[PDB]
Amino acid sequence: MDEFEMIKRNTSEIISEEELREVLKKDEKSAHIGFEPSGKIHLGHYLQIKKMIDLQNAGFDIIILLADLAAYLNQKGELDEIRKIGDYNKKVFEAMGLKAKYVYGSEFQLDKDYTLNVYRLALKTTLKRARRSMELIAREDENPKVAEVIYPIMQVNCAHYRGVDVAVGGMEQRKIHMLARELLPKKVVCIHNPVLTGLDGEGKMSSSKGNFIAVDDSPEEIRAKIKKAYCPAGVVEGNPIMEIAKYFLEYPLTIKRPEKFGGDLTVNSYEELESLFKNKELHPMDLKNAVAEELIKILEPIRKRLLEH
Amino acid sequence: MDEFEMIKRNTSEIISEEELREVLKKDEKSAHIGFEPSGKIHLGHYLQIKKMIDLQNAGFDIIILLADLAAYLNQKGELDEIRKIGDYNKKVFEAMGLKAKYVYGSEFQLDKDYTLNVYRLALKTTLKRARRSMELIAREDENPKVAEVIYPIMQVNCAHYRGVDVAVGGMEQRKIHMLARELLPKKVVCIHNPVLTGLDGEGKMSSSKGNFIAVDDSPEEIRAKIKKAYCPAGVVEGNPIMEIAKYFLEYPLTIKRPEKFGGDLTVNSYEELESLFKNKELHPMDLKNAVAEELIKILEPIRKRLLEH
Ligand SMILES: N[C@@H](Cc1ccc(O)c([N+](=O)[O-])c1)C(=O)O
Ligand SMILES: N[C@@H](Cc1ccc(O)c([N+](=O)[O-])c1)C(=O)O
Ligand SMILES: N[C@@H](Cc1ccc(O)c([N+](=O)[O-])c1)C(=O)O
Ligand SMILES: N[C@@H](Cc1ccc(O)c([N+](=O)[O-])c1)C(=O)O
Ligand code: NA
Ligand code: NA
Repeated sequence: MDEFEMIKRNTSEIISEEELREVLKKDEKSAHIGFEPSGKIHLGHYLQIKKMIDLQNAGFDIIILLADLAAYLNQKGELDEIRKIGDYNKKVFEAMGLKAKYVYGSEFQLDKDYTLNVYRLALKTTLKRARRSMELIAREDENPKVAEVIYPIMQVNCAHYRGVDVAVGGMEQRKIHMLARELLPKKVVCIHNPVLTGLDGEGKMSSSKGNFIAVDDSPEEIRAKIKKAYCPAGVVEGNPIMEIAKYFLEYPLTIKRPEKFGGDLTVNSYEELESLFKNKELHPMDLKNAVAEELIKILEPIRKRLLEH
Repeated sequence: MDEFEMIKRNTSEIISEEELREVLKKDEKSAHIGFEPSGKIHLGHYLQIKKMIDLQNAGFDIIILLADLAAYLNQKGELDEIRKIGDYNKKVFEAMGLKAKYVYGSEFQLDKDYTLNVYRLALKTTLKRARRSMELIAREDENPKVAEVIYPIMQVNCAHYRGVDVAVGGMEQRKIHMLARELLPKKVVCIHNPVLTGLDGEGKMSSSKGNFIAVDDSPEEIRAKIKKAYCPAGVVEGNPIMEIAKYFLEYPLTIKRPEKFGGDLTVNSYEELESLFKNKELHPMDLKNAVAEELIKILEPIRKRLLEH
């Protein structure tokens, strides 16, 4: 498995693979991702940091944008407070093993030249396109604000300004990224990670929807959250427990079961697990028990690093 | 006629008169108006500069904003070119006798603190409200751009930033001004001048609609434009020729007519003229002849100052 395939693994899309293959030849290459600071850092965050670690192992310099000004425009509070939560998020990412450079958006996003470019992009971006780009990002608002349409052109300008080769984010970012690839002279390679389903199966996992596992959740909390989670027998689509098994667990995987239910079961790949589960040969409760215990072990070093502060 | 009434004369509205009366007591008081730079300076501009001269005579320090960055956001071209047209407009205003300070918007509107405040106002302003505020300003665009909704919050921030006591503009600005009075801690007094009708009577006089008299138009050009203008007998509403008589001409006014049509006629006020014209006692052609010749004399010193450059 070469560098390209390592980077591609468990992504939803790469825009475009040919452009990524051209970047991979350079000696010096940079990848960045931005996060609105979040009170809790959850598995959706972790999936993305894992992808940044993969890029780092492929020779990329990693930059983590603590997107304080974007969060401000998206109604997350005052800059002062947002920045404090950003510093906490930095500590969590560091505890995940990421070695990276961290920058706050407002360190450069209020520069005269940055702003001037935002206004030039504003002349090229329709209101309809900007609003469409924000459908999966913008905070719920019955009376959408002008800030909502500044946000995307701010993010477009960010990759242009910083000179990054690769931008990474969840699929919720893909319309902003395709706007950037249309408007900017240098085309940035975009790597989009899948959006995890919330534990109740009803929407996407989100810090604001209370449907997440946080990386520093206690073992008991993780067991309770998974016990209650949506997980229909034979159903993989939209099944948060199967997503966790696909994106976080190490294989071959031994699923412990009582002898009266088949005894311990060893699966060599996620695809094998998927066949077992689809064939109703693996019961949700045993899948849940394995996913909970393996996820606890995966998160343990992160939780422990945060606990010793 | 005191300072308040001099300022009020020929305005459409003052928001509010009580606030203006409080400003008038101060020793130091400032009034400003902004103009997107315009290739031609027309009677609509002149009406407003006349109002700035009235404020100047009432003890106000006058600032003329050459609104280069606003014009840029409203699709009037590149900043470089817009700024050149701004310097020409300054020369025209000076030729009208205005003594004032001139500032380009971009001298301060790209400051970090200015921008930060724009983004704070963006959080408080709905997209619907911003678009409504721009209905009579925004350049025609079948696909409205994000720039269109940045523009008004930029203008709101301008009066707040510069610390002006009074903002002056045409009635087309009134929704932006009422947004500013809602969002800003210090309430700015707003003085709105009437919108002149275009010469063909079909819309408002505009530099982009080719329906204007420019202050530096030749006498022959002024005569031809007025000869062709909408001017129905007995109709005052929407009659550009009667508007010119109301807002630019000095009274008492002697209207020369052939003896076979009544001979020379002297009117002591615009209201007298209005009664004559409504009663079909003054024919459009004689009104036009008088308005053309008196307007030529009014504009003559401006045209001559510009010609001797
Ligand atoms: N849109 C990202 C945050 C973000 C990512 C990348 C960026 O460049 C910026 N930005 O520029 O402000 C912001 C999120 O949903 O969390
Ligand atoms: N359509 C989603 C977009 C969204 C998802 C998750 C979120 O955390 C936020 N948000 O609050 O910024 C917004 C919503 O209902 O809001
Ligand atoms: N809206 C004005 C121009 C303008 C007036 C006042 C202002 O403060 C600003 N501005 O801030 O950019 C711009 C026009 O239609 O010509
Ligand atoms: N509703 C008017 C608003 C407007 C009037 C005059 C103008 O010069 C401009 N303009 O081009 O900026 C715009 C229009 O049809 O455009
Ligand atoms: Na090398
Ligand atoms: Na005094």
